[PDB]
Amino acid sequence: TGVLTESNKKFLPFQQFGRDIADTTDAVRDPQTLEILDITPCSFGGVSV
Amino acid sequence: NYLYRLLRKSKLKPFERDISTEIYQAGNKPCNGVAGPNCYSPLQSYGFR
Amino acid sequence: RTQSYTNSFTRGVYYPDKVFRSSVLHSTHDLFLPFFSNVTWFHAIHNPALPFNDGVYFASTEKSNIIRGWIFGTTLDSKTQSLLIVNNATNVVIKVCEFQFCNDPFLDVYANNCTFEYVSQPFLMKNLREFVFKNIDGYFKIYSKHTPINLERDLPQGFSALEPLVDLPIGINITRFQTLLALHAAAYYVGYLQPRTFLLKYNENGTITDAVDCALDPLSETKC
Ligand SMILES: *[C@@H]1O[C@H](CO)[C@@H](O)[C@H](O)[C@H]1NC(C)=O
Ligand SMILES: *[C@@H]1O[C@H](CO)[C@@H](O)[C@H](O)[C@H]1NC(C)=O
Ligand SMILES: *[C@@H]1O[C@H](CO)[C@@H](O)[C@H](O)[C@H]1NC(C)=O
Ligand SMILES: *[C@@H]1O[C@H](CO)[C@@H](O)[C@H](O)[C@H]1NC(C)=O
Repeated sequence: TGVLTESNKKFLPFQQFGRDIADTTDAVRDPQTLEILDITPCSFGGVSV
Repeated sequence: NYLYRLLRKSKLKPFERDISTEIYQAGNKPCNGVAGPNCYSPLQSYGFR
Repeated sequence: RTQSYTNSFTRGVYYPDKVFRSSVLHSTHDLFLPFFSNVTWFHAIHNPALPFNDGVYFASTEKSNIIRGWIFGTTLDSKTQSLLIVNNATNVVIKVCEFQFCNDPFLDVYANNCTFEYVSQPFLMKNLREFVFKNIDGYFKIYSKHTPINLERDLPQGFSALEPLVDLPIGINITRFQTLLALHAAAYYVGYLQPRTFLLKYNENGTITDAVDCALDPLSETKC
């Protein structure tokens, strides 16, 4: 779950994943067209009353 | 029609296939291709009935 | 040939995975060439085979391609099958069909699993073709780098990174390494890989710049 957007991540042509410190998929490559996308969950946080 | 191998010189690595068949020796007398004393062929048939 | 010895001088670092990592320090356990290793130097003017100790680091620095076509056969004769990884400027053939070769095999210009021919388009095409060969779980991975040099005396005091190329399943008991000569002078270094732990520093562009061998000296153990 997350948004997808164009990135300036310089992917080398053998790479298609992008990982995190806690091992989550930071970036992804489209299997149909050779394009780079970012992965970022949308808005969240804590509430108070 | 189907055969099994009794024993090898050592253990087998994973995903390894064995093709060569040689007369095994468990001593100092050389078999010289003859299954005589202390010589056993590694291939024995199933004998399914 | 003439057999010599030269210090490795922090050479032979490749990409352990196909994952983009930027501005991190990732620690990996993979078959690497250890730092300041004792690699050998060959002056081919003659030429037996070499023991394939779980990886070969190839660091030929001269021009031309007389050393191409390294074959990875177990026994280069009948009974037990032989693997053929001949490389050329036209095609690469990955064949295991027993064949027959001499005690000093070479390509003379003047059965079980045949064919499986690849094209090798990036290999179809200061010439330091640094090569790393590997066999893990029957697969065949090739790492390559084309790095210019100032003087062709020895290996330079710098750094380089190596990118993977292919993946070819074989799955046999490879024990010895052999290069082939297309006979109708050559200087190349051979290094042997080893299971070692490295600390790889990726920059903001995602490339390895510095590395630390975690089992070299106590300072590097403290760094790791
Ligand atoms: C699959 O999609 C890619 C992306 O456009 C295209 O280049 C390729 O030709 C397609 N393959 C087939 C078999 O249609
Ligand atoms: C590499 O090993 C050989 C084996 O005897 C040795 O003679 C040579 O000095 C070594 N190279 C070094 C330590 O740089
Ligand atoms: C397979 O390779 C291993 C390498 O350690 C060797 O010990 C073994 O003898 C080889 N198998 C045969 C049948 O030679
Ligand atoms: C990353 O690539 C850009 C491309 O122009 C370059 O300007 C920059 O210096 C590079 N970053 C490094 C080498 O750390």
